[PDB]
Amino acid sequence: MIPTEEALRIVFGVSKRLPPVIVSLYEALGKVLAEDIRAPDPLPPYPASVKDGYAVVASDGPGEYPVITESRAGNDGLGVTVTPGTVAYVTTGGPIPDGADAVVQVEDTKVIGDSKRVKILIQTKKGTDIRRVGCDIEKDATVLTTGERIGASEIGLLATAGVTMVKVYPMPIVAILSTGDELVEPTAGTLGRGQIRDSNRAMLVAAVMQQQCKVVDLGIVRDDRKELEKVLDEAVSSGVDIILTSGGVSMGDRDFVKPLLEEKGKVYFSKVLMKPGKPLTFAEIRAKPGKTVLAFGLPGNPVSCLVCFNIFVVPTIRQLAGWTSPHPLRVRLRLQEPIKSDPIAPEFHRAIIKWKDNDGSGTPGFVAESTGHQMSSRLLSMRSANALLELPATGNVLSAGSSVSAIIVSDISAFSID
Amino acid sequence: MIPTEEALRIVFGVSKRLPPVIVSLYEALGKVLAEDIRAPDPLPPYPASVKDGYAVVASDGPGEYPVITESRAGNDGLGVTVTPGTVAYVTTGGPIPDGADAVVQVEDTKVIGDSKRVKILIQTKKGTDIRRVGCDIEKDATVLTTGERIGASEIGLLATAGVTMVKVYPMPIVAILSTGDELVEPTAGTLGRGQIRDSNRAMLVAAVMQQQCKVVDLGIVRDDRKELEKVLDEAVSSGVDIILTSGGVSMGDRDFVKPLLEEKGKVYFSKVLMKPGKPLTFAEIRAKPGKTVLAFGLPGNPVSCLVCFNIFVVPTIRQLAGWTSPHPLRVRLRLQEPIKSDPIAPEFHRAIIKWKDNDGSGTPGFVAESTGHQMSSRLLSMRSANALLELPATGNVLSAGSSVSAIIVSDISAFSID
Ligand SMILES: Nc1ncnc2c1ncn2[C@@H]1O[C@H](COP(=O)(O)O)[C@@H](O)[C@H]1O
Ligand SMILES: Nc1ncnc2c1ncn2[C@@H]1O[C@H](COP(=O)(O)O)[C@@H](O)[C@H]1O
Ligand SMILES: [Mg+2]
Ligand SMILES: [Mg+2]
Repeated sequence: MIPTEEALRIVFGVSKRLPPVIVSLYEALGKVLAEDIRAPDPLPPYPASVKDGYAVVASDGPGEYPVITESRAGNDGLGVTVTPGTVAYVTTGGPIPDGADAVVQVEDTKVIGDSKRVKILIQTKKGTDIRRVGCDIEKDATVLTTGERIGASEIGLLATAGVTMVKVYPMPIVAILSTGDELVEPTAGTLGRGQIRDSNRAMLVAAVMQQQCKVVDLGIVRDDRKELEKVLDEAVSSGVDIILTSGGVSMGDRDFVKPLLEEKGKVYFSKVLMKPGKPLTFAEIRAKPGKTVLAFGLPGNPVSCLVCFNIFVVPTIRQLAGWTSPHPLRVRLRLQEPIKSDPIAPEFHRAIIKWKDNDGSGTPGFVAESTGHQMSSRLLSMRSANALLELPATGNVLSAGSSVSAIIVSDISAFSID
Repeated sequence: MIPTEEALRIVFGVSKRLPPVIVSLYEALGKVLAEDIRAPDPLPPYPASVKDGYAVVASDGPGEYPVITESRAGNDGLGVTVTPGTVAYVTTGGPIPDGADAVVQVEDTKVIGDSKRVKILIQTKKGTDIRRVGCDIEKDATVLTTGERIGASEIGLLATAGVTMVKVYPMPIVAILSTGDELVEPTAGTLGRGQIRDSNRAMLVAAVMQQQCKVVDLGIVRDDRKELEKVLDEAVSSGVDIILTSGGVSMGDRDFVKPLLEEKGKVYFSKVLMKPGKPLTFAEIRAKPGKTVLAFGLPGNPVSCLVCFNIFVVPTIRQLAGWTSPHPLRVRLRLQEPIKSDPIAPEFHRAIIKWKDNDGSGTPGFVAESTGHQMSSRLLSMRSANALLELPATGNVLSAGSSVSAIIVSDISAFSID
């Protein structure tokens, strides 16, 4: 039995970033860049107006002037020189004609006569409301770097730089199976004696889908050593990067996941000091030429299964996908109610957290409510839980208002407000 | 010109939740439930062992007993009665045979002889390590309610309850187009005079994809009133729920988005007191029978375009998708450097935030670094920005260490740690 901190260090040290691939612009969204991106031309590539108005010679000052050209885009005003005593109409983003050195916004002008004459109402300064060439992005500047995750603004920067095929780290492909003679499919209606619906598989498929990985659903496997070996061998040779099993890892006489992973590869650990999730097994299998496949023998209890996924599998998926910061967000928060910690193992207590203007202490902060009974068979304890409170193994009652560390397990930008 | 708080109230009051649909179990992930879900049978539906060990009559106490059956799943031990002086082998999740009232874990037992006899080493108590029928979920209990967002544990609860077709609120379908005679596709190589690559469209497509909505990409539209009217009429009749345009909303003589939205429907506002994002237009159009279509005339400047999407379009998508809490997460944080606020409009200053063990004041908390120059044409100011600092319109220099409100715009569970 090892502490969670050691089990995580072992998984981190074994897990390796996947080889990079080339994907299309929209396939790059959510992925980590595997190359730097440099601007092939400046932004703007021409001196551009910041305003709708008139391009002027700043030293002319207020007065009435003829409008000698109009510039909105492309070749508008090409070959025209704005000289002292003239002006040109411009729209925001329009190229500034040669000779003009400032822009006066349309609100500081007045059209005169029934042609093309305008009264400039202010004294402007050279460079006003003009974006010089390369103002926003210089030619050859690095706009994105290796190791940077691609979000909507990074997609915008790739499109600005004319990059439509991108080198990125791919997401791992994950195989998932359930084990047990007591399981039936979730489509089952009336249950026979000693049967339950398989809930872990669909839960894990959804959890892997939220991590943006492809899923290989290998179904229900019975408590038969030869049958489980065949499905594991088929998963290892299929090209997946991670295999997730659940169940078949306790102390029963038909629990074959641990001995099969010891036979096929290297089991680094099979027991972790934590509440819930004690029988977690982690192994590295080499596929026959070749490549490595990581295997997590997740506990069968629905709570322990999801908690082990959230703590151990999520950072592994991220490390394989090239994240330089794969750890989950940990924050400090105040308890809204008393919680008894466990005397033996540190507990990952499920909670519903929210940011409050007053966290109970007079300053704003996160607060947590327990999801109720924490029994590992009670999947209702995971319902709505956006965090796991890290309770040390003291056995004491942590009073309401005391502070604890919490791992945030669901989209902090999708948090329901107080 | 109206404040952002009013513009948001107007959008909220006009935006209506979409009609619910029936989807498959994995299509339900990320969606909001439009019906309550009740358990059709208890969990466990039979008295189940918590441990691998032996089912006993608690009052027998320590001693040597014959093993009369073995129970792991289904019909194992059906018709067998564990009487005083006997025991049954059980695995975790196995049905407890009739007559047995407690389980002694295998670590508190010893197999005796070369058949089927075991020594119970402890005095157990009635009910120990047994999950009674309905312990985790009672028959007919409500396990999920209308208005609840479906995550991995909620998928697990639907599978537990045997629900594979779910009534949910769908995501809106969003049409997106860019406007401008100066734009070229992002595939363009060498740019001609007065041209830039269209960056807003791919940025917005990515931003809508991150919100899990279907995208209708309507391409680049030129600064021609008849051409833009045709594309808007085609978008309105196509069945989309939201139309996003960018550009063509400033003070130029070829900016037709505002007058076209006034002609086609009801424009509620066209100017907002904010930095950046002043020319934001919002309208409601009725499609010819029928249904309503929401239109956002987003500003052309790349920064203003994305900031307006993050503040106004994200909560609208969420409201249409049935979220009861569509507002973004707002937190309080300390500045890592001084920032000058604007004297006229409240600014949405882009920042990179992280949670620190010491936020500078001695207590843990969020801290923020500015992304640098905030000019609305500088898309590099959005790069890596996971928050918008809400700076009031005071014109003062907010010193390093002072506290501000911040809107979190990117997955708080994907935050890079300190
Ligand atoms: N799709 C786009 N991508 C990048 N920049 C744009 C886009 N549309 C408009 N702009 C720029 O945003 C500014 C305002 O545009 P507009 O409101 O059309 O005058 C101008 O500098 C445009 O060149
Ligand atoms: N796929 C599954 N869905 C729901 N419960 C499960 C699943 N697999 C195992 N269990 C339960 O988890 C507990 C531990 O399983 P095991 O480790 O196989 O003994 C038992 O109560 C099982 O019935
Ligand atoms: Mg089992
Ligand atoms: Mg334009």
